[PDB]
Amino acid sequence: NYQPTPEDRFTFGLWTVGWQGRDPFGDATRRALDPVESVRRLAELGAHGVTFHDDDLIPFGSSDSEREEHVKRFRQALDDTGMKVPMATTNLFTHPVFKDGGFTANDRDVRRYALRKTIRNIDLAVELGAETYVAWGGREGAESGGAKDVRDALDRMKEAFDLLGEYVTSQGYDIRFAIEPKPNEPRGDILLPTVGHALAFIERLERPELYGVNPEVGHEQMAGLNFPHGIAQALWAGKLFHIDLNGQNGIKYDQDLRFGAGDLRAAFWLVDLLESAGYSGPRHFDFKPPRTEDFDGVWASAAGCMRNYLILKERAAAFRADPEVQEALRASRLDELARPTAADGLQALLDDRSAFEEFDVDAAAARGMAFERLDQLAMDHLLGARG
Amino acid sequence: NYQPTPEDRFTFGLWTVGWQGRDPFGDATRRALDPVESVRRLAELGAHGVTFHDDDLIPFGSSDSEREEHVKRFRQALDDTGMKVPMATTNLFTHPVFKDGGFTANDRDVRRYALRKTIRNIDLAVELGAETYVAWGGREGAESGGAKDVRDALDRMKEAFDLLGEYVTSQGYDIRFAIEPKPNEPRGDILLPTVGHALAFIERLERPELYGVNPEVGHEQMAGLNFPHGIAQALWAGKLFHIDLNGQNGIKYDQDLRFGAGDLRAAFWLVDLLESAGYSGPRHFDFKPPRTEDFDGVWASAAGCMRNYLILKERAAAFRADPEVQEALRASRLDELARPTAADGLQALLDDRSAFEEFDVDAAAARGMAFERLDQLAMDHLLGARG
Amino acid sequence: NYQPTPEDRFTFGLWTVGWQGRDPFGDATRRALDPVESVRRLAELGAHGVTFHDDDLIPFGSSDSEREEHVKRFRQALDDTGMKVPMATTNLFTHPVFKDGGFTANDRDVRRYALRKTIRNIDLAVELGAETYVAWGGREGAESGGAKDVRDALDRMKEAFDLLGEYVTSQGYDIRFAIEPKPNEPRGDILLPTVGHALAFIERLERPELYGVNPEVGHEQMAGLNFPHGIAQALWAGKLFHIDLNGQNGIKYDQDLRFGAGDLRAAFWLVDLLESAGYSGPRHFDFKPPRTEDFDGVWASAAGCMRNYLILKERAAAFRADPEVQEALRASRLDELARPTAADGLQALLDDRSAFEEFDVDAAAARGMAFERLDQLAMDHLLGARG
Amino acid sequence: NYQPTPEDRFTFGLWTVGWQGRDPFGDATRRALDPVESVRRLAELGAHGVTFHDDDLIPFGSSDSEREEHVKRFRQALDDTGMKVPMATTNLFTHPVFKDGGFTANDRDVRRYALRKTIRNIDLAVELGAETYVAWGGREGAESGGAKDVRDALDRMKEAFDLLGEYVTSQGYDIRFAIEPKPNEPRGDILLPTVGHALAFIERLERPELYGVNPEVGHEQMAGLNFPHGIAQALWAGKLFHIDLNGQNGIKYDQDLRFGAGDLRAAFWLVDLLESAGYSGPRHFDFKPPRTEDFDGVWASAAGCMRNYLILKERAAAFRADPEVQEALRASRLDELARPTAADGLQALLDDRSAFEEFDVDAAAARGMAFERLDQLAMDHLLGARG
Ligand SMILES: [Ca+2]
Ligand SMILES: [Ca+2]
Ligand SMILES: [Ca+2]
Ligand SMILES: [Ca+2]
Ligand SMILES: [Mg+2]
Ligand SMILES: [Mg+2]
Ligand SMILES: [Mg+2]
Ligand SMILES: [Mg+2]
Repeated sequence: NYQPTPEDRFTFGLWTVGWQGRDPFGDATRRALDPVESVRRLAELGAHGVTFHDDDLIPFGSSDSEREEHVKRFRQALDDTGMKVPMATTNLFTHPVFKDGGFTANDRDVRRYALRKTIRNIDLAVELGAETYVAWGGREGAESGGAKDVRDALDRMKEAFDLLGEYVTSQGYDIRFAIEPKPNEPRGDILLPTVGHALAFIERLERPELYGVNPEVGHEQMAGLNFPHGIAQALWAGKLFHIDLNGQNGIKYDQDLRFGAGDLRAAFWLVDLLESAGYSGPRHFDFKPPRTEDFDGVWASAAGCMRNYLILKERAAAFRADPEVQEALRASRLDELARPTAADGLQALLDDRSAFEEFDVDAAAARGMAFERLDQLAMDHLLGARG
Repeated sequence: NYQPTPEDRFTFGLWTVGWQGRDPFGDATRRALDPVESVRRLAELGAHGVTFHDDDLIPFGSSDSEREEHVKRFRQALDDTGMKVPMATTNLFTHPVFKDGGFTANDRDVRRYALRKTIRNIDLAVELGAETYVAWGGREGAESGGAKDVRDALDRMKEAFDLLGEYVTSQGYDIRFAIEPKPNEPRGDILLPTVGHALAFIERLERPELYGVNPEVGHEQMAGLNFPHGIAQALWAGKLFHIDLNGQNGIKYDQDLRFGAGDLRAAFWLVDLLESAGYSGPRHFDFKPPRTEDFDGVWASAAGCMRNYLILKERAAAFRADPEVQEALRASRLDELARPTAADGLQALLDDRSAFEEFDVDAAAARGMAFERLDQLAMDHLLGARG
Repeated sequence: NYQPTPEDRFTFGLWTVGWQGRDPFGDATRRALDPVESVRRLAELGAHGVTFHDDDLIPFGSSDSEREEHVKRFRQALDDTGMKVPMATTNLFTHPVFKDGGFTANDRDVRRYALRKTIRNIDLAVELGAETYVAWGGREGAESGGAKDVRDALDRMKEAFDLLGEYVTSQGYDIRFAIEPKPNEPRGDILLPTVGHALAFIERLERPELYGVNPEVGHEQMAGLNFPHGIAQALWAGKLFHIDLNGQNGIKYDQDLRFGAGDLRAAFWLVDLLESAGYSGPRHFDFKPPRTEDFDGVWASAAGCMRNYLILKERAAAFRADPEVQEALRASRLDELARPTAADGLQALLDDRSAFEEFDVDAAAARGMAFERLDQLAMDHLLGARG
Repeated sequence: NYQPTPEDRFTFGLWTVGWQGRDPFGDATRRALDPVESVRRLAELGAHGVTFHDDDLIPFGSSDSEREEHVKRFRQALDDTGMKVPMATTNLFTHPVFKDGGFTANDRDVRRYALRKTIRNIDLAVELGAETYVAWGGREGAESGGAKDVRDALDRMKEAFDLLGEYVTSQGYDIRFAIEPKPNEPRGDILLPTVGHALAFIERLERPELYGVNPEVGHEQMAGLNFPHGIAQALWAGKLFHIDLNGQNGIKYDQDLRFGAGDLRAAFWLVDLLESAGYSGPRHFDFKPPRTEDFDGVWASAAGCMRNYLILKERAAAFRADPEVQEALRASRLDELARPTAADGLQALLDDRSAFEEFDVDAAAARGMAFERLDQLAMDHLLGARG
């Protein structure tokens, strides 16, 4: 049961299944993977495609002839399997040159290098068929208050994203950008730390229509926020261009557990919302198989990501379709929430004595919301315990 | 030393010094205060003014003749002392009718009542001279996933704020709105949970120029966020209309400690930023004297709010003016952060071999940022330990 | 399905279903309940019994004749229903006299009053048949560093618990004590903030055998801790005398959601551990029906507590009994974890070349733990998705 | 001013100043340091000594002749400078063999290897003059619930520590053990996650007198706990054998900032407590110079650790010595906190009508604690703002 197929649009970063297991306190526990092997093994599990940072596909420092050969071998693996590349991104965080940032480094020469490195990889992403170009500014931020003037850094961030938008327009590319928030780690505090901050920033760009968000489950949860609520605001804004799916157990280091692990009920409400809203983009997993695992465990963890999405999709659809749930939603006035407050207009509201002078506040206050019965029907559906 | 005067623009809510000490587990520890007594005692400490919820000034349910008398006595106290009223707000959270929200209650009749209650108090706020009208939607949100469709709630929130903007325009009022974020408490999750989310929402209103933020120190810190960074983004956007100052010790219930308490270094960097940016609005305290205190302790805690702001203002100004600090800022390339990345333009950047083909990445990576020396100069200034 | 009966040992505090809905920002949303009505309604849902604070059963300040009548009516309700009283406790936190603590108040006269108030209620608890007497020191702690010398406070805490142990021994009572940790709320920091701190403190009492812990799900989770791990340590120590079951969504104010809500996977692992260990005490719920609810919603939320325990008990038992899970546990070396490291003794270990000189560290490191496959079998069992 | 000397007992791990800057998302930013150079540079800053993991001093895998030469060169550097080695520890976390733990690995052969590796380094630690042997079980724990039976793991942990105590007794060594808690990172949850849990565990060892704690500032703060409160409980128990000093900004990844950074007021209250209690052990720093820094910045950050301790020591001593503070402490009844509750005994307390029957609860409740005035005197002392 719950078998994934390419039509489900599940995708994985090369760096996910390829993670060698180096952590803040430990050496690698697995050998490096050839990208060709990852494309083949993910296709065998029912994935739709893969994503990459520049430096995952082409080792940093490669000659032009070595670059050509790495791309040629990867394209053959895509052609052998039917796998797609819907998204790509730039590594602006591993190399020591990026220790104070890429686009917002205090050193101007590093900012210019970061833009040239990104532009080179936008060309490659378009050649491989990507629709979305992600930016995770993991080095943009500070450990101390004097190190980074945040207004100046936001000016540099806007300048960078405006130049990238000029570039893609000049080349006639159809690709769009997606900014990925994170609140902290590896910097003490990261700029644009949540979905809200990234959405607000985009409204100051010269061409806002070219930019949206790539929210990650565990990143919003590292600020103790409700991930489904933040996704709802992104959808409300028309800005959910891509998503990163994984798990996280509360406020700690970025765990990148397989999807479904961590906050299981939040995963349920997330899938319910994506499916109800008709989100059509990739279901992308940004996860780390724990370093306890061998290669067999890597593929088991990847398979589990897709399995858990499909279980949750079934249970959320059954919840929404149940006539007893539909009655409970009316008892809780979810239908009234979706009606305008005052389609009669401001003057009519001011002249309505039933809205103030003759409003029975005590009778309204006495009416229970019936939310606990609704939520226990949701629990029963998630757990397969309906009686 | 560090004596406040009205020119410092320190203001306090009636509900701050007037808090009777009821908490989630305990009864009141202090008698109610007459607003007239609070105006008098705050003026004697060097405050500039006071703010109010409707129901702090006029007991809920008052007749028109009782309302007139409560306002008359308050206006006499303002006239007796020279105290101002720069901000007012609505209580859309105490009465049981608001148990599922005001503007985003699932019950439509409660949404309409919430708007009429707000409009009545906007008229009073203008009569008393307020420049800013705050909205804290403390009941807007949920404990469970099915109870609140967040896209529908955001539609109702926008409708409410658009009607309020229509109202103030129709009356020719000069007053502006400020939305106050909070991530949780009293709801399990609150809508518009951070500065970023509120800034993004405002860009979808019909008249965005009429709306800004009222960020509170402790509320951003309840999400583990950097409060100075969020203030910098609000300033970058042109949206810092008002601020709430207090203290908070990390991720827990909303403590509302006196300003300076909680995260002392964050308080330093906050004052540094407000003063460097030339923020001109009220320095408003939203705090609770702990319920351990008697009335003498209430006034001691209020005095401490203002004293700590003035100490931090002195130390931040000395830091920025120190020639050794100015040299350290250049050593750390803060001057280069404020210069454009590519004022030469996109084509020049693409044709610059020094930005990619001939960029010496290893020499750039070897250059230390000197941030620890800069931060220890900042510590020495805060603590009065310069040698 | 999943119907509770008295034999399941589910119990509820009077103050749970009786919570009127006053929160840090809002007035009551429900009328007070007569304890007689709560005993009757809980019995009808399949509960085993009820628990009380002194002041829940007898209003504070009652005459001796009023006290007798309140106890008489309650005893009749217990006799009418077959309901038991396995635990009682003291309210040392609501009345303003306890604003700086009961047993660790800085005022000595308040410490002595707190002990007399507790002793009176121990006599009543024994008369009603309680086996456990809980202490939650919610007011013991501080908002500021100078207010409370913690070594002195721990001396006063030990003196109090030693006097209570002397009292119960002198009367020949069989009752035992259980200390309930909480990290914060209503104090900025509470003394004995976790299970570990309470276990360590007990080892310094004169009669340690008389004292154990009453851990609460949401309280350990307010420190971001793993509740099942802390329960395992309490069991290891022989000190799990009682437990409080509820839900919590991470690091925030104390939510007291119904059991099963909050961290669902942690609830699964908790039930697995209680059942595997043969815990025999009450399954007690310390929860708040949200203030959105009317009386029908109160009883629905109470019913849901018991239903979720029974669903999780079924799924955990099926996991442990599955032969495929038993094979996965051996593949992950859980059997080897339970074997002694060196039953051969220290000298044999020192003389064993296979433990150092001839140990093949690279072959051992290459062996995968197979934990992801084991955890996805656990997920499949929880969700009723086994194929 | 604030110049450290060896008599201040400041010590540093080799791995602190020697950290090359590899983080969860980035490569090294600094070359490796020779231990001889670190001993020399730290002595020049006024340090007292250094500490080491086995593998910091002797590269993993070294021949016996290479081991002898590494120790010989290090001993010469100690003799050249007068530097001491008061503490050492084992690296049971970097090598991939320890991916599921050392003492609590599910694989028995790894548990035995972990003990042999520790014993070899205890012999070396004694040869170099160490008084304390630290254990940080950073790999002991789990990412998932089925992977680790915590009762079985605690049995293996006790067996390991009991064997180490047998070993040191058999050799007639005077060295004692100190367990270092951490709540998470690199495991999803770590066993013995706080000071309380470690203190409780020690009471179950065969020879409890041989074991205490090594608490770290940032580790307790990763659980949102009050570090000074936890130190007070360790001191109350007689178990503060050693301490790790650093900074942390709330609930996130382990930052290991220089001491004084992070929560500055908590650092003040910590130093106040260590000095008031007469703690006599090393003032050890476990910190990371941020990877933004070059070698000059490494030594600046190390110097800042010691400077901040000495500033805070001065301010705390001035607070406690101020007659106005001494009067405020009496006004707040800190003197009464230190007096027994009932030195008259249980029967006298029961017969005292002033403790219950004739206790005026309303007069006691009306008495303010005066804690805000006391705390603003503490703020004024910290900031050098006394008027
Ligand atoms: Ca992540
Ligand atoms: Ca607040
Ligand atoms: Ca609770
Ligand atoms: Ca650390
Ligand atoms: Mg991601
Ligand atoms: Mg506020
Ligand atoms: Mg409880
Ligand atoms: Mg340490």
